Amino acid sequence: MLHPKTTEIYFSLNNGVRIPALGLGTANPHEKLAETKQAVKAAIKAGYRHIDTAWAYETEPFVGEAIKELLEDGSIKREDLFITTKVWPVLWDEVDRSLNESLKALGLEYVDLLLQHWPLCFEKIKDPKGISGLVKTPVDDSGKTMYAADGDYLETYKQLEKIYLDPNDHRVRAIGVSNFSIEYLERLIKECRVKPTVNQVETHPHLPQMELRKFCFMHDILLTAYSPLGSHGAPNLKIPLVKKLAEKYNVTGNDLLISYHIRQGTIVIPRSLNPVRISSSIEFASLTKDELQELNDFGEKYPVRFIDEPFAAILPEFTGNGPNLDNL
Amino acid sequence: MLHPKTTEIYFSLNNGVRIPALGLGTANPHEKLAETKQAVKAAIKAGYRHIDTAWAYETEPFVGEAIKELLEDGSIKREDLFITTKVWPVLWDEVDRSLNESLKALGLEYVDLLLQHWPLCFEKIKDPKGISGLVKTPVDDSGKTMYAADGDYLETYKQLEKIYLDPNDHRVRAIGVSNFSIEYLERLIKECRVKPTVNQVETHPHLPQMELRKFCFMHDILLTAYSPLGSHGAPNLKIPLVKKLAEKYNVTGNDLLISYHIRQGTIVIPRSLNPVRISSSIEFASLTKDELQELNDFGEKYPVRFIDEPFAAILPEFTGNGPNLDNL
Ligand SMILES: NC(=O)C1=CN([C@@H]2O[C@H](COP(=O)(O)OP(=O)(O)OC[C@H]3O[C@@H](n4cnc5c(N)ncnc54)[C@H](OP(=O)(O)O)[C@@H]3O)[C@@H](O)[C@H]2O)C=CC1
Ligand SMILES: NC(=O)C1=CN([C@@H]2O[C@H](COP(=O)(O)OP(=O)(O)OC[C@H]3O[C@@H](n4cnc5c(N)ncnc54)[C@H](OP(=O)(O)O)[C@@H]3O)[C@@H](O)[C@H]2O)C=CC1
Repeated sequence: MLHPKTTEIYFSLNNGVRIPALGLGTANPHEKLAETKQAVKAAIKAGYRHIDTAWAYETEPFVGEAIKELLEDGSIKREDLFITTKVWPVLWDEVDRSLNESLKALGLEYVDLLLQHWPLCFEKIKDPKGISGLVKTPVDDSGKTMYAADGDYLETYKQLEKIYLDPNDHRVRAIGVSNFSIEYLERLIKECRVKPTVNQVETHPHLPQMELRKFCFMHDILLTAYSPLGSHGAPNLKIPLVKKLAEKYNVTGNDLLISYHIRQGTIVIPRSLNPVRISSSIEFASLTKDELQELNDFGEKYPVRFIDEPFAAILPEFTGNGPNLDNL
Repeated sequence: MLHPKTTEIYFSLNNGVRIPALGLGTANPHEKLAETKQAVKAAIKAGYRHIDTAWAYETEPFVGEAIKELLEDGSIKREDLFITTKVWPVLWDEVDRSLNESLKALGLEYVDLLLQHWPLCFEKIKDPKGISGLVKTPVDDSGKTMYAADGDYLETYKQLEKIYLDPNDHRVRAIGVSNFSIEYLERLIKECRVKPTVNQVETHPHLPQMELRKFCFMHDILLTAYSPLGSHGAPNLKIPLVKKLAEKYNVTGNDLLISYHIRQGTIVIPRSLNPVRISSSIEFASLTKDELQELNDFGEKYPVRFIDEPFAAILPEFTGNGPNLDNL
């Protein structure tokens, strides 16, 4: 049939390393953490060569088990895959520890990309039933987030740079950030040495993020789009214009919402636990400038930020109140 | 601006190795062999990751020198590149020798793809001014091509398999063929062991080669399209519908004649010595099923086979009479 599939497209990071434009997202519900394994296996067999995970997801062990099985049966080699993981704000000042923990969970010797997950620092609160004996997102009795006082979010990135630049340390192939604003990127660029290869952020037709895209392009940073379907229940499939363009280019809604990013040179990581959904939705709809313009217009007009949890409220672009339901 | 660029697309061979869909062709005029070096350097800086060459082109040393310079100044690593070369019919029964000669000329330890250039065997005629002391295409006093009588073209492919399957031999990563008909591929599949990863053939809107495409797809072989612009003088840019579709998708004629193949899952290797032409023509026109249909209609209606030299005449698909000028 017709090519490229979205599994066949590769963008270049600013250190010359290639990344598959399309990745599998694995921030799956706590109730279904084990189902990640089959989703990853299904993704790779359908041609995905990029898996996105994180220390905070609790899915690393299941991504690792899927990879181990495909390695062992000869379906894939390690060098064929691109694995991304992230350092959570609770370990903002212990990056070495986070990476080693992620490596142990994944059953891997290296990751391709290591991200600072948030420009945030959390206090370390003990919980034996938490991740690595720690509360994920600590709050006090009032219900507000416990940030590390005198914690600098840029300390995380500095620790990333050290590991990335150590010539006898082979644990990462690239570093980056997630949920950084233009202002935070500017501070990083001023104060740090290594240009982040990616800034991973929420974006899609309901949040086109034009300014950030422009900025990152100007400064040699690729966007990775998270929650491209709008997270729980994939509300972005129910946008009329999406349904319309999907129809024209003979693709599924998932395909179109994937292609919206890849067309603009944005890496994209839709999440699914559904093997047949993962497998089918690998078609490319090569949107016109004008069609992109329409899609972007829509998001300007009806902005919805689905990922805006309370812990993020202290950051300029975030409210902590979650999505504006009215714009749906 | 818009993605993918044709430099960003990768297809998968039947042994799991990825190949960039777009390659630089290097069958340059004997008068301009040296200019290949700058063309390869320009291709790679523009993002090409695939170079196509051959023992018979006399351009291997210049491809090698280009690569060596980009390796030395740190613009590329060897593992980033895909290099194809071929065994010419004069060495049909000396593949080890041809490979080693190619490796020496290229200044390389391995190639990614090694192809049988033609389903043909030539007599070895000495000429000190020829390639490796031999006449490239021997013709007798009557002007007839000197084929090795009692030479079986499939001996060449058998010698390819031996090297490809030797586990202590790392000189190749894939083997294939070029200029094979369906009948020849069928005989190969019946009598051999390794399925060719590619069959490299002339194809483009003036020679759609629908039947071969269908066959290779059914049998797990990718097509690589050679002479996609119609060879000397790039006559294929002058086709009206090609000029029309280029206009619509806002790309150049080269882009469109490139996109024609990539869209159908065909690897393509346009040749140029022009640095600005190579650099600009990396856009993708994602042709509709219908537009493909139109282009294919045109070639079925107006077949022109531009590569059809006398030596090829004994092969049932070829005439030896060169292109039918009438169909232009
Ligand atoms: N850097 C960061 O701070 C963040 C990063 N991310 C990353 O990005 C990834 C993607 O984002 P995510 O937040 O998961 O949300 P997505 O936009 O990818 O949406 C995922 C949901 O859509 C559903 N869905 C998919 N296809 C369909 C369909 N055809 N019909 C109906 N429902 C469908 C899926 O359910 P189903 O399984 O049944 O198909 C899934 O629950 C994450 O997994 C994570 O890796 C996410 C959030 C924050
Ligand atoms: N397997 C086999 O038996 C064969 C394989 N091949 C392979 O395929 C490659 C490509 O095929 P090839 O035969 O070279 O022919 P092509 O179809 O690629 O055409 C090449 C010619 O087109 C010209 N050209 C490119 N762009 C333009 C333009 N915009 N305007 C005008 N002219 C243009 C080039 O000149 P310029 O440099 O000035 O731009 C060049 O002379 C070969 O180099 C070789 O690697 C080729 C023949 C046989």
